[PDB]
Amino acid sequence: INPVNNRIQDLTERSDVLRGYLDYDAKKERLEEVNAELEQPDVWNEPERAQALGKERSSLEAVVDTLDQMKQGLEDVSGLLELAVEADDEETFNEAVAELDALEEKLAQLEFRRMFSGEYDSADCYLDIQAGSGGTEAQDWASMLERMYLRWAESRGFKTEIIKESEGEVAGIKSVTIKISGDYAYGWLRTETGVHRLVRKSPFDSGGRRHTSFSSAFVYPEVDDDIDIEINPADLRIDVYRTSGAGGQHVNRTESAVRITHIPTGIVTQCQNDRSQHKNKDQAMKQMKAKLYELEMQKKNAEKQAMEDNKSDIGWGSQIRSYVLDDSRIKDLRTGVETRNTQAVLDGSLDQFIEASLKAG
Amino acid sequence: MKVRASVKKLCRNCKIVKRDGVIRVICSAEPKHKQRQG
Amino acid sequence: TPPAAVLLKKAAGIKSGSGKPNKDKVGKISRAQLQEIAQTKAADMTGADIEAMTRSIEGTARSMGLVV
RNA sequence: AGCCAGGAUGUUGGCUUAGAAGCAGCCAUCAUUUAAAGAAAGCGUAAUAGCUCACUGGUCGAGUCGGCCUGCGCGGAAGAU
RNA sequence: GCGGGGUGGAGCAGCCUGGUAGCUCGUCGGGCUCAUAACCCGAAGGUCGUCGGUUCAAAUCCGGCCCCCGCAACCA
Ligand SMILES: [Mg+2]
Ligand SMILES: [Mg+2]
Ligand SMILES: [Mg+2]
Ligand SMILES: [Zn+2]
Repeated sequence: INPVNNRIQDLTERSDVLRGYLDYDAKKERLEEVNAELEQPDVWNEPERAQALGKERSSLEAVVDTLDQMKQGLEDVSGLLELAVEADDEETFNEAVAELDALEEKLAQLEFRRMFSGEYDSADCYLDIQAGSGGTEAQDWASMLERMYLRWAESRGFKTEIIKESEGEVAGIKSVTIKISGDYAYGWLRTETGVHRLVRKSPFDSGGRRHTSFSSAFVYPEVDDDIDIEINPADLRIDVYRTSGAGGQHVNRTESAVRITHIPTGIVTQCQNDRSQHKNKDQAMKQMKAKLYELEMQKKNAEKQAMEDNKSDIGWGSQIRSYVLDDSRIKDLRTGVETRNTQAVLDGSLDQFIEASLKAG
Repeated sequence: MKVRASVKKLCRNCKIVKRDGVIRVICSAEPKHKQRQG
Repeated sequence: TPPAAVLLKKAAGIKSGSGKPNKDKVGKISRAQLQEIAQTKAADMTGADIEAMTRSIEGTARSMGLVV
């Protein structure tokens, strides 16, 4: 009974949090404005505008109608629970429990969508941990972070494997790459990207001074393998001509050199090494395929390099989560969530921080 | 006018007519259906 | 008279009952309930024999997806 | 063949959809009014709508339909004094 | 077209001549050290590119297929 009331209060707070995160007043006003515009005849004068307003109305209607139905269901379940407890009706109590479970699953589906609105949130992920400013202390801290994330993955039921690892010579690990597989693994882990600051009496200092070490965790989704696309022959222009420095009547006369131009790109390859035009054309086609693939590879490398330049350095001022063990306090800089059970957090109780980050969005 | 080797009735309003030794498809409903064999 | 489909849904106590009807039955209704539904719309319904209205409503429910 | 009437109802069958009304599909695809009227064959509408049409009645009054085998032809069919 | 190769994580042997997988580093466990390296004492790890054939039996012999190397590709 009291746990059911606590569940109802939690659902009420979750519904209010959803309404306020979504600014239910703002969304309802926007929906009303869209309704007025759509009642106006001039709205369909621009078909793209009318379709956009229709899709916007459908989404706003989904949200608004879902919330309007949800609130009423919660009030009804509260009333039926009061009646069932008063009348000591076990069947009605069980029916109300089933209704509350169904409504909780519904609100949970909404919460899940809001938690993972990102495109690749469903995919598996890769986690890279790199030591930073602390040196040997940083490498030990990196090993601690690796253990923490592995424990958290075990708790969530995801499957982990170690693709690559580089261990520090004195202690810890310099870097590690781990593959995480599971449902919405990237969605659950993507908020842990950043630099983690650690403050503890360094075990690698003879004086036992209080040093600060930094380690970086970077989470990226598992990209799907690209489908190979054969070159559409209508995209190529092939020119056959005499090769340079042609020696002899035959070579002077024959059109052996081949040049292939890719119309969409403008990239050109050319081969004239062989006597045979067919062999030259095959080699030029291979070079054209290689050049198109290299162009795509250069695009991919540019994206990766932009990400590397975007990655903040593993050092002072780049912390997003501070683990101070002397003060026995862990604080997330982004969300403000603070805990004192450093041992539990190091053992894998990351759900508080991760859920806070996802709710903040 | 679609000039091609295989001329056919594309809808119920298309009609096959032979004019001046040429097979033609004339349509009273869709101008796109106008065809000449060639 | 109000539409037959919403009345059928109200009698059922179901919201969505049309996806894959023959492959797996989503809902089901009883003939007596259908007949009781039918009698109330007799003013606008085009018929004198209520049996005909009842079987028309049954066919409507079947089209909806619910097996009688 | 034209030609004249008609060419209904539950019902926009429901879902999924942004909308889905025979005509995006998915998806059932029935019974009723009967002369007959498809939960639609096509056109068409953002959707309806609308336009047909299948079906059926009424006037006119001898053929009409579309396959099979076969003979001869037609298109497909552009080149350099 | 003619030759070579593909074997523990890496580099090399073993093929010829069918029966059997070795060396060096690397990895793991225990020592030494305040600790790391070095060093010392122990372990583990390859069913031999991929299929097929031949054989009582194939790293080995034969044939495809894949990858890698060399050469050759001329007069023209
Ligand atoms: Mg020469
Ligand atoms: Mg001919
Ligand atoms: Mg052997
Ligand atoms: Zn036509």
